[PDB]
Amino acid sequence: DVVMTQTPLSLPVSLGDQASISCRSSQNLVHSDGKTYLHWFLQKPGQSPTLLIYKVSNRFSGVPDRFSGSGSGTDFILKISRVEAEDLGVYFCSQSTHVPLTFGCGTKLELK
Amino acid sequence: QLVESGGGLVKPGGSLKLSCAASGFIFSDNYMYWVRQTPEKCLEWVATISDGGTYIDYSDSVKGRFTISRDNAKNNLYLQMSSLRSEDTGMYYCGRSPIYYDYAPFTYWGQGTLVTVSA
Repeated sequence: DVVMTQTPLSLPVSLGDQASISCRSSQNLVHSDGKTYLHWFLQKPGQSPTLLIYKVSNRFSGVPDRFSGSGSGTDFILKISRVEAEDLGVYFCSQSTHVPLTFGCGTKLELK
Repeated sequence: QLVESGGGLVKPGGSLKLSCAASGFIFSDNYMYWVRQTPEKCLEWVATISDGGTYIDYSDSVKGRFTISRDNAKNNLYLQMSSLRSEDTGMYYCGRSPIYYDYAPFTYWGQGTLVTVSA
């Protein structure tokens, strides 16, 4: 299948910091239909995952603009503008261009 | 509103049937999913069923052993699990994605139900 790689594993940050999470795919995620089915989910401490950004750069309803996704082919990146306590949790990248649908193992954003 | 139930501790080779009750949305216009998070925190897609149950798909490691259905007792999604391996331990969540819009699979998630295959 398609292996999703996230770096780093743990990311200590201070409130107000700027940050970027990288996600690399083992295969090109551009679907034959011309769409890139790369997504980002946030799992706050003790919660269930939540859709953050869909199809590389589209923010889901209720998602602040401090979140921006970019990337293409196999390299993608999530940028957080001004880290706030509510951003703490585990970020996972996910692809649905290929079956099986696969996920990365997450990046833990920690208050340093 | 998605609530999963049915999870527990079983032994390898066991069977378990998970349930996900829906509420607050139309159900018949949502693809349903089962996703599990391993003790390592990794997320693994388990299965998918379209609105109407006309199409279903599973992860290979699960094919034949697991069985998904959105039967109707009252807005329910099911996952019958058999031949349980230790590799199946994790928190199972059901999730959904609206049919009319194109966002991301598993647009919404439930609270989770843990299943531990051991001893």
